[PDB]
Amino acid sequence: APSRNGMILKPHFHKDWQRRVATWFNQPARKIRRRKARQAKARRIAPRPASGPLRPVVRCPTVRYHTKVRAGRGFSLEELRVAGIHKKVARTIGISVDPRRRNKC
Amino acid sequence: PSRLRKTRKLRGHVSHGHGRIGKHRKHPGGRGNAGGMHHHRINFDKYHPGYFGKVGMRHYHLKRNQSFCPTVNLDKLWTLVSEQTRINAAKNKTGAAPIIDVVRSGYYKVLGKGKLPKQPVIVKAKFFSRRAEEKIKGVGGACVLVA
Amino acid sequence: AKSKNHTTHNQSRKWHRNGIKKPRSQRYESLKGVDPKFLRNMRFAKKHNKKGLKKMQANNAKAMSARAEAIKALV
Amino acid sequence: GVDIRHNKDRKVRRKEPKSQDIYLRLLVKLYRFLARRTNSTFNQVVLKRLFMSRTNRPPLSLSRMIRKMKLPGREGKTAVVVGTITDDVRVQEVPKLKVCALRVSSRARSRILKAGGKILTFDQLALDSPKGCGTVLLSGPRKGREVYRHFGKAPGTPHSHTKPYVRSKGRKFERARGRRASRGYKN
RNA sequence: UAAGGCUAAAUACCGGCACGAGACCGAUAGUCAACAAGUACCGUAAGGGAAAGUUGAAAAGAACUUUGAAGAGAGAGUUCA
RNA sequence: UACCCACCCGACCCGUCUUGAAACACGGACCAAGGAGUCUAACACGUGCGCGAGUCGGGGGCUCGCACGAAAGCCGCCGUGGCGCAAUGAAGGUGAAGGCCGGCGCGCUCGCCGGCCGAGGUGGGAUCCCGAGGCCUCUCCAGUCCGCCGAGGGCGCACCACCGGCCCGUCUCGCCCGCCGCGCCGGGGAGGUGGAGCACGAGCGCACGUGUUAGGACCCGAAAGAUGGUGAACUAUGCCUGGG
RNA sequence: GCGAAAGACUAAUCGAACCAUCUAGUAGCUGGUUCCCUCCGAAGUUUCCCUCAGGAUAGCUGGCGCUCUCGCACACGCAGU
RNA sequence: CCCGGCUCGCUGGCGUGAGCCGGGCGUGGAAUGGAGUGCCUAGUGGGCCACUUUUGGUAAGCAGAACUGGCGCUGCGGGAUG
RNA sequence: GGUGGAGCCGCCGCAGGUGCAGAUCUUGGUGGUAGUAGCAAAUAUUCAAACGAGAACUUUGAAGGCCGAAGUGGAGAAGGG
RNA sequence: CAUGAAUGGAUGAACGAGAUUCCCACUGUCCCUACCUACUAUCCAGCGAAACCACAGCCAAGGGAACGGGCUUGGCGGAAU
RNA sequence: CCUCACGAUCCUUCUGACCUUUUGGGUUUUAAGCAGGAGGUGUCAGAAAAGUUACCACAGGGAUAACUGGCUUGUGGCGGC
RNA sequence: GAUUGUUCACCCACUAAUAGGGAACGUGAGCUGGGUUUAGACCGUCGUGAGACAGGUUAGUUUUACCCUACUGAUGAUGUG
Ligand SMILES: [Mg+2]
Ligand SMILES: [Mg+2]
Ligand SMILES: [Mg+2]
Ligand SMILES: [Mg+2]
Ligand SMILES: [Mg+2]
Ligand SMILES: [Mg+2]
Ligand SMILES: [Mg+2]
Ligand SMILES: [Mg+2]
Ligand SMILES: [Mg+2]
Ligand SMILES: [Mg+2]
Ligand SMILES: [Mg+2]
Ligand SMILES: [Mg+2]
Ligand SMILES: [Mg+2]
Ligand SMILES: [Mg+2]
Ligand SMILES: [Mg+2]
Ligand SMILES: [Mg+2]
Ligand SMILES: [Mg+2]
Ligand SMILES: [Mg+2]
Ligand SMILES: [Mg+2]
Ligand SMILES: [Mg+2]
Ligand SMILES: [Mg+2]
Ligand SMILES: [Mg+2]
Ligand SMILES: [Mg+2]
Ligand SMILES: [Mg+2]
Ligand SMILES: [Mg+2]
Ligand SMILES: [Mg+2]
Ligand SMILES: [Mg+2]
Ligand SMILES: [Mg+2]
Ligand SMILES: [Mg+2]
Ligand SMILES: [Mg+2]
Ligand SMILES: [Mg+2]
Ligand SMILES: [Mg+2]
Ligand SMILES: [Mg+2]
Ligand SMILES: [Mg+2]
Ligand SMILES: [Mg+2]
Repeated sequence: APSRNGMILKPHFHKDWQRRVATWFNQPARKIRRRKARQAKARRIAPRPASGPLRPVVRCPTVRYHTKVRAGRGFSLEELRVAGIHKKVARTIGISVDPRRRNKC
Repeated sequence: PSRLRKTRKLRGHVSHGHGRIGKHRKHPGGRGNAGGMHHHRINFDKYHPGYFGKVGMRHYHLKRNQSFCPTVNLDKLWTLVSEQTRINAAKNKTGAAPIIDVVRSGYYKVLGKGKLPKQPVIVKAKFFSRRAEEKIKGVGGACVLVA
Repeated sequence: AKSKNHTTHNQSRKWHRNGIKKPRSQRYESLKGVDPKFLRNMRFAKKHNKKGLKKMQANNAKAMSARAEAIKALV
Repeated sequence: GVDIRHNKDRKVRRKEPKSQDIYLRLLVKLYRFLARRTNSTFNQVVLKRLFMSRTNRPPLSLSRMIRKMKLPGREGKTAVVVGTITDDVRVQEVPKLKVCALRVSSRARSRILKAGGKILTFDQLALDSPKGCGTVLLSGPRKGREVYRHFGKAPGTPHSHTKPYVRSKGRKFERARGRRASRGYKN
C-alpha cells in the first residue's frame, strides 16, 4: 500500500532468499588461508618471480577502455619468432605463452 | 539501537500505535505495488505520472561501452592541467598555448559551458560542441581532433 | 448494511481550523494566460528598450538639472 | 474558563545546538554572551545561525563569495559565513579577501592565503569587531540541495514540473500514461 | 573450427572425524535430549514422543535409650548449620 | 504514611468491539513462571559527524601463531567502480552565454571582423555601510574625544514573486549559407511551444530516528491445495479351506 | 477401493482416509498487544476503486523547522467580526 | 495616487494601449492579534443527539438532508435515577 | 530487623530475546464446590473355631443358598506373556 | 391448481416389528387415585470425585444497551445448616 | 441557439514525414519507433466467466433477518361527541 | 365430549354460566414430540441437470442440579441470670 510520493521499489525477495543466504564470516580467515599459500608457494620455488611468469603488454578492447594497457594472458607466437625464443622453451623460462593472439599491428 | 525506539514508549499502550478501530491487520491494501490501475490509481497517476505503458523503440542487447562518452565543460578545462602550466602562460611572450589532452583525463567530448580565460590553447578531444568550438576559437586557439 | 449517504456536518469546523486563507497576492503576477499577440508584441517593446537609452539618460539629466534649478530657484 | 487555542502557542525554534561538538558549544557560549549584551543585531543573527543544522547552513562556494564582495562599496569589509568555504575550480582571479567561517576546505584555504588574504575564526572575529562592524553576512543557497527538486505541487498535476523519484531514469521509466499525449493524456 | 578425450589451483560444505572461540542461553531458557533421550510411553503401521539438574566440604547419612503391630515419633548424637 | 476497628459523605466490574457497556453483550476461579512491532534489504525525509566538486568502499592486497584479532594499521590500490560533477530526444544525435562597445557587410532587430565586461533586470528583501539633524557635558564661546537617539540616503546575502536569456525535443515562418568533394550534403536565423534542464555547485560516506514496503513479518487463528508414503486386526464385497 | 445403493463402509475418522513434509500456507475477519510523568490532539466527510466490514486520495493531527516582525518610547500584516 | 520621459513586429487618419526608465508627494472606517512559509507524517474514512429548517412515512427511540451546537474524546453543580 | 550462605552494585558510554491482568494464551500449582455426587444390574447370608498387634471381608468346620450340565462345570484355538 | 400408461396404468390371493379407520374382548389409559414389595435416595463407619466459578447472590418501581443482583427511590436484612 | 448524447493502458488496423532503428559495412524487402485518427470496455477510471447444496465446511456478523422485548399504531379490538 | 398437530374453528350435551384476557406471545435441566424445521424415502409441479417447492406424505437420540437464590418443610440462632 503506497503512501504519498515514494519510489516504485521492485525488491527481489519473493523467491526464497532466507535459505540460500551466504554470510561472509570466512572473509578474514580466507584472507589468511590465501596468505599462507601465497607465501608457501614463494618459498617452494625459492629463486623465481613470486608474482609468476612474465605477461605481455596488451590493449583493452572496447572504445571506452581504448587508452589503457593491461597485462595480457601470454606472449603471442608471432611475437616469439622475432625475439628468437622457441615456443616450448619459453614455458620453462617464466614466459607466459598464448597461442591464440592474432597480431594486427 | 532498540533503546531509542518508539516501541519502548508504546508499552502499556493497548493498541501499540496502530489504533483500536481499524487494527493492524496483515495486508489491507495489497502486496507490493499492486493495483496501480485499480483502487491505487490516484497515487500512481498523481505521483508517478507516466508509469503504465510502453514507449519508444527496443534495442536488444545494448552495451554501454559502445556509447561511452564523458564530457568536460570549458568551465573546468584548466583544471585538468596543473595550474602552473597556465601561469607559465598569459606570459612567455610566444603564444605557447599548452596542449590539453582531454583524452588523457578521461573525457571523449568537450562541451561549451561557461567562460573561458583569455588565453591561447590547443584542446585535443574526440567530439566537440559547436559553441565549444567558437569559445576556444574566439579566445584564440585551435581545436584538434583525436581518434 | 445501509449507511449514511452524505453530510456536510462539521466540515465548516475543519476547513476553518486553519482559517480559510484568501490567496496571498504579490505584485507582478504571471503573464501566462494573456493573448499571444499582446506578448508577441510587448516582448519586442521590452527587448528594445535599450536602443534609445541615450535619449532617456540625457533627457533625464535635463529634467534633473531643470528641477535642481526649480528647487534652487525656490531657495 | 478561557477560550484560546493552545494549538500553536509553543514556538518551535532551536535555542541550543542539537550537536555535541564541544567547539561549537564553546563559541556558542561566546555569542550567548554578546547577543544578550551588545546592541548589534549582527551576532543575534550569528548566534541564531550557530544553532542550525548542516542541511540549513549550506556551504558557500568561493566564487559566489567573490561576486558578493565585488559589489560597489563592500570593499575592505570581511566576509562572514556561519558555514564552510568550499573551493570553486571554475574561477581563477582570486582577489584578496578577509573571511571568517567555521570550516574552510583545505584547497580553498590555500587559494585564499596565496592571494595575500586572511582567514579568521568566529573567536578572532569577536575580537576584530564584537559589534560586527564592517562585515558582510552571507550563506550558500539553501534551495540548493537536490532534495528541493522533489518538493512542490506534485508530478502529474497540470503544468507543475517537479522531479519524481525513479529508481533509475531511462526510456521505459515513466514516459507513458500521463506524459505523452499519445498514450492516455499528459500534464 | 564443432560431431572424440584428459587436467591441478583459487571455489562449496546445517553429514563425519578432531579442534578453537563467543557483547549467545542459562534447567518452562538453550537441541526433542545438562540425567538410563530419540529413552519411558501411545499407535496395527507410517509415525508421534515426554517429564526429570543442586544434601554437606567430609556421609561425618542419626549408634544408643524409649513408645508403638508397624508407618511414625520423644530424648540423644552428627554437624558452622 | 502503612496494621486492625469505627463512623459521615462518595462509590456498579475490569478488558474489549462499540453511536451507546454495570449490562439479560463476550474473555476472566485463583497464583506463579513464560508471552507479542523483530532482523535483513530497498527507498524517502529529518538529524549528527568526516571530507568537500569530490567523496568513499568493497573486493582484493601488504602486516600473525589473535590473548586481546578472526581487531587495528597501511596500499600510484582510492577509482577499475558506484554515486555526484549535465540535460534532452522514440532514435540517428545535439548539448547550457549572454551583455556591451567599436569596426566591417546597407545595423536589415539578418551575416561577418577588433576591443571591454561577464552570469541579466524589477520588486521586496535578515541586513552592513554612509549618515542631515538632534541629546547633554557647572558659565560665554572655542574646540577635538565618546556614544545614545537618529529623519534621509547606499550597497544588498538567503529566499519569494516576476520579467528577460541559454541547452535539447517539436512546430511555424523565413533568411543567408560552407563546400573534401556533387548537395534529395552539412550549417546557421526569427517567433511560439514540450523538458524531471543551465542561469558560478553540494555532493559523497558514516551514524541514529520516523515512515512505507518486500520478506513467516506484531503475536495467535482457518475451510482448503500439493508431494510422497502407511493401513482390509473394524467394516464392504469376491475367493480358498474348515466349523454350525 | 468396495457397495442387494443409505453417500454406506474403509481400524471410535468418510459428500472422500491416516502419517510426515511443502508450512510460520493465506486471511479486507475475531482475540491480545507489558513502566511513569509532561505537552499537543482528531475523525467518521471528499473524489476513484468487483467499492459498501477494506483501501486510495482530500481534509482534520502532530513533530521538525525555517523566514521575518518588535515592547529594546519609535509595527505591518491578517482575520467564522 | 500625481508629474516627466523613453520603447513597440500589436493598434490606428493622429492617437490608443501596454511595457519600461526618471523624479514628486504618507497613518485613509471601528475593534482584535506578532505574521509568513517548507518538509516528513500517525489515526480516521460504521457515527449519534438537540434548537430551528426540512424530505419520505400515519407514526416511531423510524428512514434521509441543512444550520449550528454538542455526545463520541469529558469529568463537576443541577435535572431523584440517567 | 530477620534468614540466607557466595558473590554483587553506583556513575560515563555501548547492546538487547527488556517491564504483563487479559489473548476459550502456554506450562506447573492450588482452591470454592465437598467431605458433597457417589461406592444400588444377576435373589444370601449366619454360627463357631484357627490364625493373628488387628477379622463383617482370610482359612477350617457347620447351616443355609444360587449357577443347574445351551453352566459360574471340565479342556483347547487366537491373543497374553 | 398439477392423475394416467414399462418416467408404467388398472387390479391383488398370500405375506408385512410398513401407514391409517372402525368394532368385539380387554384393561389404573382415564373419572381418581389408593396401597404392597424389592432396590435406592435418607442416617452412619469406611472411601471419595466432577461440570462450573469476574465479584457475587431478598424484592417493587424508575431510569439505563429500551426485561438489574449491584445503580436511584422505596420495601426491608439476624449466625451455622 | 444554451444545459446530455460518450471511452484508458495493452493490442489491432489506417494515415503522415524522401522521418529514425533494423545493430560489423552496404542495397532491397520485412519488422520496430515517432505523430495523429479508428476497432471497446453500458459494472460506462475500463475482470476474459453458469448453477446447486436439505450431505455440507470455515472466518465472521446482533453493521444483516427468523423468536421476546421496546418505540409506533396504520390495520385489529374497545369507547366517546 | 366428537373432529382437528393446531391456536382458531364447528357441533353434541350439560349447566347459573359455558365472559374475554396478561404473566418472555407464562410454563421442554416440568412433561409430551402430533406439528413445523436436518440427514431416509414417496408423489405432483418446476428445472436439460444437480436439485427447488407456506405443494402434500410416512420414518426420525428431547442431556446435566450436589452450586446461590426463591419456595416448602426441618433443626437452630442472639437476647431473656
Ligand atoms: Mg596474480
Ligand atoms: Mg494514548
Ligand atoms: Mg486491538
Ligand atoms: Mg573439444
Ligand atoms: Mg525443570
Ligand atoms: Mg530453576
Ligand atoms: Mg528442555
Ligand atoms: Mg531443587
Ligand atoms: Mg530449584
Ligand atoms: Mg543454615
Ligand atoms: Mg449495536
Ligand atoms: Mg439489559
Ligand atoms: Mg465476539
Ligand atoms: Mg486450488
Ligand atoms: Mg468489527
Ligand atoms: Mg471501519
Ligand atoms: Mg439506523
Ligand atoms: Mg555451597
Ligand atoms: Mg539477550
Ligand atoms: Mg513475567
Ligand atoms: Mg434361576
Ligand atoms: Mg481350569
Ligand atoms: Mg443427598
Ligand atoms: Mg551480414
Ligand atoms: Mg434433498
Ligand atoms: Mg441424499
Ligand atoms: Mg441490531
Ligand atoms: Mg418485534
Ligand atoms: Mg411460550
Ligand atoms: Mg423452564
Ligand atoms: Mg428438555
Ligand atoms: Mg413428528
Ligand atoms: Mg427429510
Ligand atoms: Mg405419476
Ligand atoms: Mg423433467
